[PDB]
Amino acid sequence: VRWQQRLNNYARALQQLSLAVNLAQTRPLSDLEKQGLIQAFEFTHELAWNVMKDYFFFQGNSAITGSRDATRESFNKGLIKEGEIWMEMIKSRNQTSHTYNQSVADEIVKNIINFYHTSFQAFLEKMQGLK
Amino acid sequence: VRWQQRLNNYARALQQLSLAVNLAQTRPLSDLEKQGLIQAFEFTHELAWNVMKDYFFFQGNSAITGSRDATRESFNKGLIKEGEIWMEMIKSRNQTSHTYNQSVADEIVKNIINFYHTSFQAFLEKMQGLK
Amino acid sequence: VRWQQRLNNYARALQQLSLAVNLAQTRPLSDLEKQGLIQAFEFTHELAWNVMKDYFFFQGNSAITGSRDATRESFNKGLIKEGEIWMEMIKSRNQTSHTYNQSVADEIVKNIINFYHTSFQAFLEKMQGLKEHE
Amino acid sequence: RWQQRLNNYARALQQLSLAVNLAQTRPLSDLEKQGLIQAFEFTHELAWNVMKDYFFFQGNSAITGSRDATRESFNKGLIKEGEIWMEMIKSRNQTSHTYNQSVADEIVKNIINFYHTSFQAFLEKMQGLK
Ligand SMILES: *P(=O)(O)OC[C@H]1O[C@@H](n2cnc3c(N)ncnc32)[C@H](O)[C@@H]1O
Ligand SMILES: *P(=O)(O)OC[C@H]1O[C@@H](n2cnc3c(N)ncnc32)[C@H](O)[C@@H]1O
Ligand SMILES: *P(=O)(O)OC[C@H]1O[C@@H](n2cnc3c(N)ncnc32)[C@H](O)[C@@H]1O
Ligand SMILES: *P(=O)(O)OC[C@H]1O[C@@H](n2cnc3c(N)ncnc32)[C@H](O)[C@@H]1O
Ligand SMILES: [Mg+2]
Ligand SMILES: [Mg+2]
Repeated sequence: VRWQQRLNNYARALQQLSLAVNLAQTRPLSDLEKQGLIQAFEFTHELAWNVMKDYFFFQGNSAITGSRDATRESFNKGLIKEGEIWMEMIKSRNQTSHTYNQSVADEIVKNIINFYHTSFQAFLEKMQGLK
Repeated sequence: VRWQQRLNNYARALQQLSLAVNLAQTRPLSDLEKQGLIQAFEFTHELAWNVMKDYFFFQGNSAITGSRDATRESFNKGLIKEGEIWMEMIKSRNQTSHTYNQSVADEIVKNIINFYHTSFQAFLEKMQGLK
Repeated sequence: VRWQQRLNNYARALQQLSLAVNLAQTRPLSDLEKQGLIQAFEFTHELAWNVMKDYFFFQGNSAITGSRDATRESFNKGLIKEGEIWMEMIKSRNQTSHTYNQSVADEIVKNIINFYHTSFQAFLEKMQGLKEHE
Repeated sequence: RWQQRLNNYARALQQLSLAVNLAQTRPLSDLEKQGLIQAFEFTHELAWNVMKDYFFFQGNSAITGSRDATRESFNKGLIKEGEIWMEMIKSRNQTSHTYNQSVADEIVKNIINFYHTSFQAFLEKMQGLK
């Protein structure tokens, strides 16, 4: 029940992230649109690890508390394949207060486009199949 | 001095937020640009309350635990005038994981444009006068 | 065999749970003893579904992500008979943080004594048999 | 609201306190030792959720789980004994193994000798904060 509602909101959020990633593949993003892509990454990643946590609670695991726990357990049980990429997302979340520096904003944007988006899509497909 | 270094970065972040606020006064923002305005609010507010915390720490106050404490102390010591607006900023910060919903995003955007931008400008002028 | 080694630990855990259940059939438990019965249910259920997961992995099924997956597969394959009871166990596990409320503690304790203990014992017998025959 | 979470924390801690007091007066049975561990687990779960709720009230919505909450509470002075609060998380992670008498005895020892006092200090600190 609760995990499937979270999954639906995750899909909605990721759809907005995907639109921004597809726009970035068409033309360069403005500095303001880059900040918007980073915000879409923040709300998509937040939903994603909460889908993990909710799913494991549905499975009867109430030991997961945070995003690192949820990510580790997802890798251990095969919900994700790229454990290191998902751990890197947590590091990127911890940098978003520094994106008023163009170099930080560019580096997060590159990781979102080059790695995080496809990982989000794979996780969505995996959880939809479990649902 | 740390709080003055923090203030210089606050000024750079506020300059970026102001570009986006001034753009929003002249035409509708796209959905992605709205999220970027929210991200610029996030990094500008995070710098602003850390200026407050650093400044009061430099004056010998070590009891500030977070942005609400910093805001309360700034109101009591005259660093801000619009106490309720700065408290509303904290409520906005705590909603940013929900900005994939249009109702939420448009509410934060409206507050940034109508109230927070000028409150940030007033704080910049106050702190520069202390520097 | 890994699932058989897990089974031995499950049997040891269940022996401790049974001591407490049989004490609870004899006199009322104190509030603290009720918390202990809940903790023994938690370590016994944890072993039980890991026996399930281990067994199904040995059989060729590696798609089990946690106790609900394990319980569904055990019910489908006949390792357990009372599917609703084992699913209620998962709801009780997920109530663990709330047992400082006396009504929650009393509810889980009632379920452990009236339903879960029997199911744990039947599963032990079933898996012991699978060491020797199908 | 963090203050309602704090009220529940105080209620849970009162139960743990009565169990620790009991253990100071006589040996606990094996079943009572498992109960003491369970009461530690629901008290610790409330404690780090107080920490998370409090920092959310302060405007920090980045804290996710118990390690984050404990680290931020230490950094901001809500707790002083960071090592003990980090040991509590280690003990929580051992919960499935307390049917081994040596595991249970070790957690019980830490609850009585260290965790109870730290829980009390944290209650006092948070009460002072509102
Ligand atoms: P925030 O505290 O995230 O950033 C402050 C640090 O970034 C350095 N920095 C980067 N880019 C600049 C420019 N253009 N001007 C001044 N400082 C900059 C600061 O030196 C801090 O280390
Ligand atoms: P996130 O977990 O913040 O959102 C989940 C809940 O948001 C509500 N919701 C769904 N669809 C919308 C739209 N279009 N606008 C505003 N809010 C929405 C539902 O209650 C979700 O469960
Ligand atoms: P304590 O466990 O009372 O913490 C208060 C919050 O937990 C929720 N709550 C109490 N009891 C339960 C059960 N049995 N299941 C799920 N959630 C529970 C309250 O609603 C408070 O939010
Ligand atoms: P039971 O859960 O004891 O399973 C038997 C095996 O689990 C390992 N084990 C026992 N106790 C612990 C703790 N405290 N932490 C991690 N692993 C544990 C041993 O390998 C047992 O033989
Ligand atoms: Mg953001
Ligand atoms: Mg327990």
